[PDB]
Amino acid sequence: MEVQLVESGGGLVQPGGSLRLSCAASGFSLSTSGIGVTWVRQAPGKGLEWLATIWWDDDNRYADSVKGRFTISADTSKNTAYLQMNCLTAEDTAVYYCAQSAITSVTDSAMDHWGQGTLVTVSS
Amino acid sequence: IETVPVKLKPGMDGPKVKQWPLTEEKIKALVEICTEMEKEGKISKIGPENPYNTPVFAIKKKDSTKWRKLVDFRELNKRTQDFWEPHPAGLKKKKSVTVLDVGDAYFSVPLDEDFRKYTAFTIPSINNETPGIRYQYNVLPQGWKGSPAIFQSSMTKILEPFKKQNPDIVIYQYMDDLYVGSDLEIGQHRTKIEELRQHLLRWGLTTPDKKHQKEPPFLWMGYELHPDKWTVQPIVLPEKDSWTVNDIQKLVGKLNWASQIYPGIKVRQLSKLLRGTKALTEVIPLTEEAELELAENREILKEPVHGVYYDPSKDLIAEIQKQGQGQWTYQIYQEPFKNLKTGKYARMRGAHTNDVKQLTEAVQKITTESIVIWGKTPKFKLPIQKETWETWWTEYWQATWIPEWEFVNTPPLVKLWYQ
Amino acid sequence: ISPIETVPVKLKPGMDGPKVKQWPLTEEKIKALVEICTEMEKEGKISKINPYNTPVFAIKKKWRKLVDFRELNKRTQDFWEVQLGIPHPAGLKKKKSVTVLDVGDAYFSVPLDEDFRKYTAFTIIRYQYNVLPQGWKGSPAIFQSSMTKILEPFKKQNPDIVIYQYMDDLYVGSDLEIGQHRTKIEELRQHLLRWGLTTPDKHQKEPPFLWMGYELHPDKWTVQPIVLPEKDSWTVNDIQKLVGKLNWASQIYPGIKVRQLSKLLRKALTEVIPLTEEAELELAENREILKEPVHGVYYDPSKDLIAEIQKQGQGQWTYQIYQEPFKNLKTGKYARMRGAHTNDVKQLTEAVQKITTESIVIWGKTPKFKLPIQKETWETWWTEYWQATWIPEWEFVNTPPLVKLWYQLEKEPIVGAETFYVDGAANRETKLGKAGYVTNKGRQKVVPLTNTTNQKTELQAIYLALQDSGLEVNIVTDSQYALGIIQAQPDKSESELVNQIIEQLIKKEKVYLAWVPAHKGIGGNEQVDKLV
Amino acid sequence: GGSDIQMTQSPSSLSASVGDRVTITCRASQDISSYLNWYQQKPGKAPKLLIYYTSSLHSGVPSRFSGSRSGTDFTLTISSLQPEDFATYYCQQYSKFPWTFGQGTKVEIK
DNA sequence: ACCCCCCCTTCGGTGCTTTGCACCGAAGGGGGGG
Repeated sequence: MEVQLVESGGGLVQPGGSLRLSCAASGFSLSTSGIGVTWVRQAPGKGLEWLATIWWDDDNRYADSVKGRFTISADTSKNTAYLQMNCLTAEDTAVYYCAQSAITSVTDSAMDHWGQGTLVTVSS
Repeated sequence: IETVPVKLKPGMDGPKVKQWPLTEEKIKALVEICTEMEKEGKISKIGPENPYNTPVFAIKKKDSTKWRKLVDFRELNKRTQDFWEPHPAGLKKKKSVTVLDVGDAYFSVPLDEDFRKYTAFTIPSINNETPGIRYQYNVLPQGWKGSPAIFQSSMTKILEPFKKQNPDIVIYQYMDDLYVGSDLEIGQHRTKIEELRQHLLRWGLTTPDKKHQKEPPFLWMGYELHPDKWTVQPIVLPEKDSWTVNDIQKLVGKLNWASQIYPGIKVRQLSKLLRGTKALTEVIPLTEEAELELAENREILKEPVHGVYYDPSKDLIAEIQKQGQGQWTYQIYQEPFKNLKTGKYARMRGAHTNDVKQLTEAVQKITTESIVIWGKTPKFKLPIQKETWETWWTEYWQATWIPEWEFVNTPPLVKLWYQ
Repeated sequence: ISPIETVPVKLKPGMDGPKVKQWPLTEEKIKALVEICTEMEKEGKISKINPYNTPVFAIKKKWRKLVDFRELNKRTQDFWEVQLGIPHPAGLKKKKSVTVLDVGDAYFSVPLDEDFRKYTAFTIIRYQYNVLPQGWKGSPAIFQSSMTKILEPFKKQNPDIVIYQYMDDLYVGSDLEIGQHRTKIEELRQHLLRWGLTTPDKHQKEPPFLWMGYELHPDKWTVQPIVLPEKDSWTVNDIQKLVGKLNWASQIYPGIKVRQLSKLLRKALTEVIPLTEEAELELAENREILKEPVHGVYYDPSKDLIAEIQKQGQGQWTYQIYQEPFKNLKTGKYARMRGAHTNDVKQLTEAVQKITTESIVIWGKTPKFKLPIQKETWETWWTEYWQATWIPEWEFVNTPPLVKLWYQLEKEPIVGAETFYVDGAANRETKLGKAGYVTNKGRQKVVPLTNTTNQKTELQAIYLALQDSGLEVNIVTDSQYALGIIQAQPDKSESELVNQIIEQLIKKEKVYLAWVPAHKGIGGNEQVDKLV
Repeated sequence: GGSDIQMTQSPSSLSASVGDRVTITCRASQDISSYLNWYQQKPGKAPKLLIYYTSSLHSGVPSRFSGSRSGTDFTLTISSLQPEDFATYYCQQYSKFPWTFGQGTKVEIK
């Protein structure tokens, strides 16, 4: 099996609504030491914005854009990751990727095997 | 608890090594630790009547910004008795080996009274505002070669219940660290190390319990090893389809030097192409007899030299060379031209800015490898001026041990270990 | 005379007391020797009540009493002195009120170990020492650690007052007004008196304070007046004392040069040496710098340390350590020649290290450096050198003469350049040899050499090729010794032969050096091998 | 949060033809050591990790791509621009959380 | 007579560039402190 990340759960949401995105991981276990997942969004035509990162030891790191609204989780049983997005506004309309974050050495840590990306649109 | 009698090797006195200057961070951090250790009886104040001294400095705690206390007991270990009254060959085969700092156990066993005077160290003062504040150890000090041996009878008792329930887990100890090898993965190795951390805690052995840092440098990765994936860097010849007479001269010189390690290397057919006196930039085609010789030389250099075995009665020597662009090559050997391992490092801390930060990382990497493979620390031949190294190396050190080293200045006549 | 607990001291295992013979003294010597030995017996410092003996002498100040304990010191146990260095005024912070005190009869105010007083015997009439005698190697170390323990309860009860203890010398200062300061100073004078230390009001509450050979001012500091020898005919012992005071002056007076004066020391101690022109100029330049008064400021922990190095030529460097511009904390100089061959870049690295260590000692941190070397020049050096080398945070400053690399060996051979094949050889017993070259264009030449060695011939062969070639030339040799020198890119050397090669390489445009093993049949090297 | 690190790229877009040499800089608002990753995002596709730790090429990346650092001035260079190389390039720091991206540099054909 | 630091030169021990050559640490001259 090759490393694969497939996002799911996007769609149109109403103002003040919420939404949970899934990131199914195949080819590597989320229980592996040094492994994490990372959510990144990109508004149509705009650039990349980092959102959240959950690590193998339940450590979480959020961006200031999503503090108090977004919650990152991981179910090691289903080996998938989640991002519960509460209190959505039109500024949250973007394509949402999940990428594999891994501390591989004393000096190397990046984002690899980016998923295709699921779209989230908020009405206004 | 009683004290085990400790003596020095016959005919040698204690250490008398001068204290080097320390920054304000470390001086403020060493006085705060020494007061807490004096109130706890671990160290007691002394004076100039003690004629011995050993250097003390400070490093960083694991996964923390708090300062640690580290003593350079190198000269003392050379003078303490040989504690004798087995090394796991399979430790270097495990899929994962974790290092655990168990030096806290040493601060519980009292030290021989007639030996504490050999443990003296001196704290300096910024701008010599105050003379030297000296101390000596009352308990087993971390980084002393006698501490693990005196405590070996106690630790084997602590680990035996754990080793029974997990009979496939190698545990090797060197100085203040435990090397725990296992074949587990998918999070199973991580969970079993925390079981050992819980086992040691029930016997009163504190271990660093801080969450692994998520911001670089990821210094905690130096304690997570995978010896089954370690490779050797073999001697490699230049790969070209067209050769000038200068390329062949470089090739002949590299082969002539390589023949001192590999006896089967021949040069006759290649040097026969340099019979005339031609320009260095002239391309010459190779004869069918020269290409056969180059192929037979590449085939010899694929495998390391046979007939070289590790001799535990001899010491290990480590030579390091700087190849540039963050590349460092090294060879470990007991006798000349009989290397037990040839390796290479790259993409280290300070690869773009600091040669000293790279070299200290490589020295700790080579030492950790030699502890897993043979159970010894090698003597280093560092390619750096003496004053340059001693000025900066303490700022990048992280291990509780310090290996022996000397300094060399060997310019590269040929680039043997890296092409 | 002090209630402090005695310090247990022994002797080296397998040794006995001195038991030396006192050499005869003059009539005027025993005059004051009989008057002072009775004053100590009455003061409670000795007791004339032991088969040992040590020679005793006296030297006029008046007079002075000193006992020769060289045989007792050779038999006493070793010590670890607690005095790790010398304080420096550039490390002091600006204090509002300052006082400096000294303790009279310091060594005589500390009780000696009872079980050791036996060995302190001496005849005049035999006495025995009951305190720390002058001339005993353990006396200074034992006194200092005793003084430190006494000052600890004060410094713990007053954590806002600084005490710089050097032996029996004390520097005290705080940010309190002149009233509370003179009050708390008297509290100390009674604290040292309570432990048995007299402070003869050798007392200064009077600026400028003379401390450790300096002159402390409320906002500045300077060294005490320096008087250089102004001699008619210079002898080598006079030159030695000259450079010694110039070194002591270079800590605040910038731009001190010493190299040319020291080259006269290269030797009977009373031989009158004629000064060279350069040494007479260097001395004059130093006198000009010392004519004007120069001061230094004090340390401010809020501002960053800055160190600036300038090149002076002939392997000489000076530096200034400052926090605010044109207000030096201190100055210094580096002029050491480590190794037979070197360059300006290596020496600058060595100077950055000396300044780093010195800055850790005084202030406890590394300064930010301002160096006369371009970032690209440093990048080329450290990324290509075979040895690890590094410099802390530093920025380039354009104060010529800048530091540079005077030539560069090519990485690949030069197309269209006449290639040379040099080699050298000499005879061990004959001490005579030769060195020549053979080019690819047919050119050939061999020059005989006299009183050379094997290495000197291999270097000479390289010299010939550089002379008989154009701006671009390829050179092939067997001497790895000669490559280890040239590849280091040296610009200054001690051997005249290498300096001749250095100047030749700067004149060229492209030079390529390569090494081939000998006696392996390489054409050119095999041809020129039989020719030497 | 104002303590976040700012990654500024230059230029925001550039035009070059096949075979040209392209340089793309990205300056960090504070010292991030050498801990920078470069990413390539072709139109309509997901981002690809191009360079990690300032200068290390990711597996599968041709030899024309290079990464360098001068203090806080990071540089991505393309020695021989290829039709496959026309994409948008993002620098990303990871010296401190939260991680931050550059605004992006678009390499177009003209 | 004792104790500490600094610079400059000389000299001898020590391991390769090998029987010459380089590097380094101690000692002795000087400065400075008590």
